[PDB]
Amino acid sequence: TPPELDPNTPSPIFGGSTGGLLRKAQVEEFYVITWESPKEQIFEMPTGGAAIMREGPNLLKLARKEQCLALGTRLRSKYKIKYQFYRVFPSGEVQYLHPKDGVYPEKVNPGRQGVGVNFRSIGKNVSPIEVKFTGKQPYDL
Amino acid sequence: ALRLPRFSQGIAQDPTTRRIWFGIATAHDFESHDDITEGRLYQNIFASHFGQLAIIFLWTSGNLFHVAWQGNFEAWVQDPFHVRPIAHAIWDPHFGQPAVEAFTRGGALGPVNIAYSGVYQWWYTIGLRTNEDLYTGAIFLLFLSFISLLAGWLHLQPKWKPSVSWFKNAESRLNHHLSGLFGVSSLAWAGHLVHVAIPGSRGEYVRWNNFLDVLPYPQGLGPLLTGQWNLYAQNPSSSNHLFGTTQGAGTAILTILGGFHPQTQSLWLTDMAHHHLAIAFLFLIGGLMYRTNFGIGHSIKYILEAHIPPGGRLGRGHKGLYDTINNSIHFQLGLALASLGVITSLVAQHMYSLPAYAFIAQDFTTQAALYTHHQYIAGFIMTGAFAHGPIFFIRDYNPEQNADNVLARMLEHKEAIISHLSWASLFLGFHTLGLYVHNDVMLAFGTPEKQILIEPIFAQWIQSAHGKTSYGFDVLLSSTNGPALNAGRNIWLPGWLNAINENSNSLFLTIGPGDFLVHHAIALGLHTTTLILVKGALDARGSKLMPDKKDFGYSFPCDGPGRGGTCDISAWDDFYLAVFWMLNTIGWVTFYWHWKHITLWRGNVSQFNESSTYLMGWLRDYLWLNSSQLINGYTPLVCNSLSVWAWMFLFGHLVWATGFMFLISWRGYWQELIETLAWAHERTPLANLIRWRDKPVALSIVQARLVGLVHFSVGYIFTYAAFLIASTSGKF
Amino acid sequence: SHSVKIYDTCIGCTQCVRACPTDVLEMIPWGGCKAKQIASAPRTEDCVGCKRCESACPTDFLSVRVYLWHETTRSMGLAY
Amino acid sequence: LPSLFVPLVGLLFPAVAMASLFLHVEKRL
Amino acid sequence: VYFDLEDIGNTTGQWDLYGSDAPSPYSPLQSKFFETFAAPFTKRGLLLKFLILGGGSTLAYFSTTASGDILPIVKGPQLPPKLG
Amino acid sequence: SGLTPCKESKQFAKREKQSIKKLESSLKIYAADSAPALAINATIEKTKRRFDNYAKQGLLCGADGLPHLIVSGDQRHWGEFITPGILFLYIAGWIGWVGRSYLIAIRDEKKPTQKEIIIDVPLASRLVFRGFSWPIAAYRELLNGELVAK
Amino acid sequence: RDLKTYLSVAPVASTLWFAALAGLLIEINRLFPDALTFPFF
Amino acid sequence: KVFSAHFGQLSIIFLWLSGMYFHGARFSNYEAWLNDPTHIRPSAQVVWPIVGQEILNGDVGGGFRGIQITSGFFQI
Ligand code: CLA
Ligand code: CLA
Ligand code: CLA
Ligand code: CLA
Ligand SMILES: CCCCCCCCCCCCCCCCCC(=O)OC[C@H](CO[C@@H]1O[C@H](CO)[C@H](O)[C@H](O)[C@H]1O)OC(=O)CCCCCCCCCCCCCCCCC
Ligand SMILES: CC1=C(/C=C/C(C)=C/C=C/C(C)=C/C=C/C=C(C)/C=C/C=C(C)/C=C/C2=C(C)CCCC2(C)C)C(C)(C)CCC1
Ligand code: SF4
Ligand code: SF4
Ligand SMILES: [Ca+2]
Repeated sequence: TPPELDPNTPSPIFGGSTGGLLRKAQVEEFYVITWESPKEQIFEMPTGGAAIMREGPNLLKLARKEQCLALGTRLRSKYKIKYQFYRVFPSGEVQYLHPKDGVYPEKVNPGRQGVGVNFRSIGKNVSPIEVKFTGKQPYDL
Repeated sequence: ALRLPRFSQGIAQDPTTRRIWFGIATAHDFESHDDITEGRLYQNIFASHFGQLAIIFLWTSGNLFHVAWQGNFEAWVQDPFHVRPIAHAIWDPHFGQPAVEAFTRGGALGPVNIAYSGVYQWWYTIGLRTNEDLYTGAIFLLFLSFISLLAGWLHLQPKWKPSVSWFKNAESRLNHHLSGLFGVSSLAWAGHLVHVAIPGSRGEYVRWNNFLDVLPYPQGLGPLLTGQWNLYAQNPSSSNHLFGTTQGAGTAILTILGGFHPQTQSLWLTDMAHHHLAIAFLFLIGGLMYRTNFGIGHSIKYILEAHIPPGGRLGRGHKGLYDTINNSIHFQLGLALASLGVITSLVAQHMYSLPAYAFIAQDFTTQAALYTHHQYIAGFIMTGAFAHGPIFFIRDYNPEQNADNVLARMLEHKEAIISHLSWASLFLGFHTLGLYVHNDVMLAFGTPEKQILIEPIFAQWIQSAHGKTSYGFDVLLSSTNGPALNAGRNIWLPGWLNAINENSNSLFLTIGPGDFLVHHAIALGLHTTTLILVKGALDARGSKLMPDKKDFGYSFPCDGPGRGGTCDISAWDDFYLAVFWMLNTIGWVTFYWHWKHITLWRGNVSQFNESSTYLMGWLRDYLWLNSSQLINGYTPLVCNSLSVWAWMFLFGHLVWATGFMFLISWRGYWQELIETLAWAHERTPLANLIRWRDKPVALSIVQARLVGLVHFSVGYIFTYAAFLIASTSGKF
Repeated sequence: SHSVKIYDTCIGCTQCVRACPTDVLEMIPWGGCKAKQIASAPRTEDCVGCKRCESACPTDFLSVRVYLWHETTRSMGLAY
Repeated sequence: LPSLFVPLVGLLFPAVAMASLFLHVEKRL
Repeated sequence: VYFDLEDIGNTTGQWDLYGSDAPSPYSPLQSKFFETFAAPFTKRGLLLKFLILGGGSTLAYFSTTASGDILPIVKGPQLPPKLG
Repeated sequence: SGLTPCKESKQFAKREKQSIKKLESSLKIYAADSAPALAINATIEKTKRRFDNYAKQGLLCGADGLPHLIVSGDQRHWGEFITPGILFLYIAGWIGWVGRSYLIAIRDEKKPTQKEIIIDVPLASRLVFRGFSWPIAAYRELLNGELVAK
Repeated sequence: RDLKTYLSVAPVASTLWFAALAGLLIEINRLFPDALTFPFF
Repeated sequence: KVFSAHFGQLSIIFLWLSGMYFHGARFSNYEAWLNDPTHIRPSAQVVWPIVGQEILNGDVGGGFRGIQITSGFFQI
């Protein structure tokens, strides 16, 4: 399924904080998290102190993503809300990150394909010497 | 590659300042470099080895050059007892007028440093007499340093690089290192002695200009090939002999008198020429044991395979152990360092007791310096030996190929090894501290008779066996009816018995209850440091807390706060722990050595014998007492020549404590601090015109412990050195 | 970035996925346990290496492991 | 007075060395 | 205040804050005097070499000196312990 | 034994002498019939008794004037080390043996940790005197001394 | 009170034990002071 | 909980003060110090003569043997 897109949606009421974006946002990346609010509410900002949610669609730009999930996770519990966040880049391309597959990651989805799973579990990995000089690493196997 | 460090792509893509830091600390870890092969590994090391030799040759070349150009030496040769050897000249624009006055010593023309390494006594004993001799020697080493670089460059070229199997030719290298590197070198050294050194101690100067039409001996090589070698010991130097002169000079070139030359208080030159000649034989014949290309010799592998005790109490014994060592360079380095660390301490303990250089025993500061020097070198080497041991277990150890052999059984019963080392450390610790504290309380309550002063009669019994008259006992060499005595009767024994029973020298010093306690402290230090290191080695590949500690390597920060918390769980980190204990151990050793000796030189062995039994005595009568002239190096009233040692003394304290910051405070605090400074720079006008190319971050978790330990160590070494030299040289 | 692996020892509890602060893991269908699901590390580029995942695994030995590797801006947790 | 090799080692060599290292380190091939 | 993909620069506060953009307040000729006389030092590389070689030797030159401290001077040296 | 017996050591006598004079000096300020005086005279009498016993029990002394102990095993000084030691090992063994008797009694039970933080004093008092014959641990060693699993 | 007995035998059992030990040791010393050896044999 | 805890704290402070005053009554030279405060050392703790500790009962003046106190209670 296709992800949502945006964006022209308004942002929450805040007064300004020092935890805000920096040059990294300008030249590397920055993130946006978006959500729908039922009421105009007050929430704790990860970067700053306190901000007011705006009823209806809401848009917030944060640096680092983890900030995005930390706020988003808080949004899911505390109040019930549905949220999504994207990676902006500087060119203008945008990238949908979470959820990314319809459903949340906790819940098993059939579309998903495994990455980085070793079927010989255990600590049945080989000694480092065995791969010595082989670009490989024991876990990679 | 793309940018530094280009032996590692993944670390060059680091956008932070960590890339620079880690680029420097991994430059020699060739195995972790990108696209490394076994071929390039052995070639890089081989080349580095030439680079190292080049630096060594260059380093000594510098000392020779400077002693000749800025040192007396010649003045020192005439009056060994009453001339201070000069290290080099001091040119510092920061020097105030007083400092220039206070420092110009040794009859120099300007401010100079006084040497305490003892190269003067060494080169005088060796045969060197004038500055001309020193210069040509400096030239020769500068030359040797060049051909080292030249040879290092040569074997990095494709048509001269050696194959890996060439490096793994063990029996050939051993046959040559024993026979040539040890034997022939030693053989030829005895040659220098009988040609230059010994005649030089008898007034005749034998250099390159006249070592051909001049005999080292009247009978001149006749008796050697005849078989009657005894003629070379026919007429030794007299007991009234004066070094450098013919007064009392003999003709002998090979003796076994034992003991010391009365004037110089050092071993006989004719004793040492004989020593190296005899050495060279066991080494020359010794280097013909293993097999090469002539159809004779031993297979080292086949010997190990054959050494399995029946009844299999050692399992499969030493089978496969040849390849385990020959394939692993870390196992070889570990063995090398351990062996080298032991004979480094052996050197220390023998050069203070049995001085080999003329007039070196009288120089107390040099004797103190050299002993402390080697005991710390030996100590550092010992921890490294126990570092590559672990590294071996992680990087090179092959479990299947070492199945049930002595090496594998170590890991098999590792818990038993570790627990007993823990018991030994706990036993020594509980009682050595216990007895020290008990005695301190007695002194506190003013009742020294209530102390526990255990006589070290076991060691006293050893000294008696050597021939020391004290304690009585009537042991071997201490008893007139002893087969051991009458066997060595009038060979080395008259010289030995005389020397061991001289009250001036450091030849088997008298020991008492105070010596008993410090030795157990020493025993405590050894057992604990080993306990830390071998627990580190045997747990390098895993534990119950971290079953897969391999896969993560020798050095990693941790494994997180889960499972209880796992800080300092890596084998690198117990090394880090062990260095502290090894610094503590060597500290006890050098405190012991230096206090015993300053009281001896002062003629007051009473103060040591009565104050070394309680710990307040050490603080007051050793550290507090001898700090007097040191801390008065500079004063609100004046500055002395000891001012530099006073400055360095605080410097040591500063570096030491600065390291406490990196060791006590950890990373998360500093990372959050820096990112607030990252904010500041960007938001400051005129300053944000300038942007950093590397992202500022806190030092990593491991890096912190390294930086902290280095400070702690540097402070440790620089503080004691400032005290050792000043307190000694201030009094002499 | 860091390296994160999963093992068939996994029981599908899903706790790590719940523990992760940067959305690295997720659950996928499987048939090796009663839960019929197994963890996966499809986005190791966003991982920081705090090991909150490991801290939340109940397998005897961790079924999810995090091998700290090459450092990137994302892994260094830099907001600048 | 040869003792004027001190600044060279004392300062000039260090400055050159630092500048060079700095450049090599910031290089982006 | 705003947020448009169209203009990221502006979105992420890439503003030349205290920038002037004003014409040159410097009197001409004065500028031209400085533009022709400071020109050799503007080439880079060569400035780097001029400062190293120049700064190096200029430093060496002050090797020569008097009331620095080149005088242990007529002062009877002490012995001063066991002697030497 | 390069030392001289304390009975015939001048330094050992000088210490007893010097110590008594120091305590007697303090005796002067307090006058006679007095509490401190009786306290000091009691220390003096305790001092004389101390030195007297050391000499009496044939303890060597060092040039320092203080007794030194011989732990070589020499028969004249078992009192110095060996006799007290055996005494120790008896007690140490006692404590350890009783302590191990408790854990085995506790091990197969309910919540075993409950009796490790809250002592079963009836059980402990039952097991304390078993340490009296703890060196018959030897006979347990001939069979069930230590675990075979490890 | 069963329960009071229960408060006891906690680490108060350690102090009651060590206080008894300290007392015993002190009295022994008061009785036999300054002993550096076992002289009864 | 915190209210009764404060009562517990005060109880200890009162018990603590009870001892300082008591020791100034049974084991001290306060009455001696009261005549010659400028020369006699204030002391309020006597030590039992076991194991050799009696040496800590030094010359504090006033014909008294004990440990010099620096609490300042004598001047209060
Ligand atoms: C071996 C290295 C070294 C050397 C040779 C010097 C030498 C000197 N120092 Mg420095 N210093 C050093 C290391 C060194 N220092 C370190 C590691 C520190 C940190 C602790 C310092 C901290 C320090 C301070 C705080 C001061 C000095 C001062 C001095 C000068 C004192 C002598 C004087 O008064 O004469 C003459 C005095 C002059 C002012 C003559 C000036 C010299 C001319 C201008 C040189 C021309 C500039 C030069 C060419 C540019 C460098 C180019 C080069 C980098 C390529 C002397 C030039 C003092 C000083 O310079 O006075 C202000 C002083 O204040 N030093
Ligand atoms: C024969 C001697 C020998 C050799 C060839 C090696 C070789 C090696 N060691 Mg070993 N080691 C040795 C002895 C030796 N070591 C001894 C004696 C010790 C005990 C101290 C150690 C303890 C040790 C540890 C803990 C480790 C190694 C590691 C390594 C490997 C990487 C080296 C590297 O690139 O880092 C480069 C080193 C530097 C760039 C030096 C910077 C830090 C130094 C200590 C500071 C310098 C001191 C200070 C500045 C003095 C100036 C103070 C001033 C005020 C005067 C390399 C194979 C590492 C390894 O196992 O690979 C992963 C590893 O972590 N070694
Ligand atoms: C002076 C400081 C100090 C002391 C006393 C110790 C003591 C010890 N260390 Mg440590 N260590 C230190 C500094 C110190 N270390 C530092 C700075 C580092 C670098 C991080 C280390 C790193 C280190 C490592 C890696 C290891 C040790 C180990 C040990 C133990 C060694 C065995 C032993 O001696 O048994 C005797 C015990 C003692 C000497 C301490 C007992 C203290 C008293 C005497 C106990 C009696 C208490 C008494 C009744 C009073 C009670 C007070 C009351 C409030 C209850 C011992 C407990 C090793 C170990 O664990 O042994 C198995 C171990 O592997 N140390
Ligand atoms: C501000 C204080 C200050 C400063 C700046 C100096 C500076 C100096 N002192 Mg003086 N000193 C001081 C205080 C100071 N001192 C005080 C208070 C005393 C007590 C009175 C002394 C007593 C004293 C004596 C007795 C001597 C000096 C000497 C020297 C000179 C050393 C020359 C040299 O080796 O070159 C360069 C410096 C080094 C080679 C050592 C640096 C070690 C580094 C850390 C090694 C690690 C480098 C690492 C690999 C990184 C490399 C990067 C780099 C290459 C860019 C230098 C000018 C010596 C001298 O005159 O020269 C012959 C001399 O013998 N000082
Ligand atoms: C917990 C509370 C309840 C538990 C209690 C229940 C048990 C009750 C039993 C109590 C019965 C008391 C028995 C009375 C015994 C008498 C005591 C006595 O004799 O006084 C002590 C006596 C000596 O006593 C002397 O007696 C003389 C005889 O007339 C005089 O009386 C003297 O006054 C007196 O001093 O003997 C000793 O045992 C002291 C010897 C000390 C031994 C120390 C040597 C060790 C030091 C060196 C070794 C170093 C070790 C370190 C090793 C590591 C080195 C690397
Ligand atoms: C004749 C004589 C003698 C002799 C003696 C002897 C016999 C000797 C010895 C000795 C010895 C006996 C020594 C030793 C040692 C040792 C050491 C010092 C160790 C070590 C080590 C290490 C460090 C290791 C490491 C490792 C690991 C851990 C792992 C694996 C690998 C390796 C191995 C590397 C006497 C004196 C009696 C008398 C006189 C003369
Ligand atoms: S947390 Fe551990 S067990 Fe639970 S799913 Fe992730 S991996 Fe499997
Ligand atoms: S480590 Fe932290 S970030 Fe990387 S996966 Fe486990 S939880 Fe997510
Ligand atoms: Ca001697």
